[PDB]
Amino acid sequence: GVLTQPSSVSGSLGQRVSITCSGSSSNVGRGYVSWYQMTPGSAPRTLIYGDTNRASGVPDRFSASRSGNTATLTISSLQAEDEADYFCASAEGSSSNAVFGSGTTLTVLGQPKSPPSVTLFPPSTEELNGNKATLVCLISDFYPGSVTVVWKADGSTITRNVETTRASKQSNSKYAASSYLSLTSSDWKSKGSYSCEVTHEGSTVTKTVKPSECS
Amino acid sequence: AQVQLRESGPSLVKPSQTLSLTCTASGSSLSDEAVGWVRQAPGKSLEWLGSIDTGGNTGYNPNLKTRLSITKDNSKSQVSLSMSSVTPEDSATYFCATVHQETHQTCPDGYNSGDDCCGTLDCWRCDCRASTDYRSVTATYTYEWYIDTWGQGLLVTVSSASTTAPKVYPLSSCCGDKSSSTVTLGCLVSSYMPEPVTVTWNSGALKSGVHTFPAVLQSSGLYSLSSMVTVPQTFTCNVAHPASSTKVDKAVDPC
Repeated sequence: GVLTQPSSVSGSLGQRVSITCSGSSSNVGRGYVSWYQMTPGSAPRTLIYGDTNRASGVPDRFSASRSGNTATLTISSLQAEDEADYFCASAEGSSSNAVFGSGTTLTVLGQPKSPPSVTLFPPSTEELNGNKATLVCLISDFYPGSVTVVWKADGSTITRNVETTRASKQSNSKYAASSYLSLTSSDWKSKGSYSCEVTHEGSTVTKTVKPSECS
Repeated sequence: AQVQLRESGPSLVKPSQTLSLTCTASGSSLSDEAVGWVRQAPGKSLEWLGSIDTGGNTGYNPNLKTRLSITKDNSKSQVSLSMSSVTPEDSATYFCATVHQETHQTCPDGYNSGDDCCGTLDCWRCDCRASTDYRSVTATYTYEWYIDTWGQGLLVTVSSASTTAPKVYPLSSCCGDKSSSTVTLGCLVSSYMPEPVTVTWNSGALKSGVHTFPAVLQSSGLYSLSSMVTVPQTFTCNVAHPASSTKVDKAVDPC
């Protein structure tokens, strides 16, 4: 990225926050600065053109200004929805050549905590027919976006062949993650129970499945 | 509604091949729209590629000029981008977009432009029947660019790596709690390469209560992901892997 933006900004629900965008006399200093919003798992959306003009259907909570080489985007009444990456841009030396800012991740603080919903799937018959067994632990609707996953078979902690994703922001600003335990079919059938334990903000949700009831 | 833009093209290309993408524009009220191309590499900022305007004039990012070509077929409302000799650094999400591109006449302070007296002058003051009376200067040219409407983006991996079609396994949570009011169904999309896969349920008839989780890169060096749906009816997950030209519609038995 060519134009300079802060990499991170934070504000609290309902408050006002400002993102700056710094260039040279030959891009931002000429004006006709634009701003774009990228909410993850989604196509970018145009917010501002011509330094200060809101694009069609952008709410009046979004406003922008330019002072010489520095453009500023202001978001009033911060909502959870406004968590996104924001980018400024400008023509550079022609109307068919454009530079972008380095991007700013906006975090909105004071959102309510949300415990994970946990779903534990046993291995499918079709997979077991191949002598593999994948246990799948699906974790959704948690805030904030930090969990630890532990697997147990019959009171033992399992660390071998566990693969746990990073937490990724859903569109609703809550988080999802998945954990996979890869076993042979012998390992699956040779235990009384497998458990997925999910800890979030000092609280643990455990779901259990029994080979004897699932095969 | 207004303009909708769909990128199409390959999800996987080998190093040093030519990358060719198509942008299809539908629902414009207008005969033609200026169309541009932008990419975002994983963990980088947006990068401008180039545009073609309604007159067929092309502009390119001067860093990528010798590698890029943009053509249009207005008969099919399509714009195409060719990028030659791609490397793994060209791995990115590619977006097409409608762009506004305009050159403005820029007058210094206390100078008027326009024919609202004078018409035959860029910048003027009457400080006047004819132009020779006015105090004038020549305009500077300011360039305006912005993207109006974005496409959905197309993920392109540039890699020597082989494709692997996913195995799709049906999942039921049932045996966890057989008296549950609801059942949670899912599909495990196992051991594929590269990204992406697209997952729907009942051919998109079932949208509400669907949660498709991001892929994990497993120790095998292959991706897996899962999709689930909670329901209080046959159930099918529809899994498309464009890189391998494979679709799997997997029946999931619901308890």
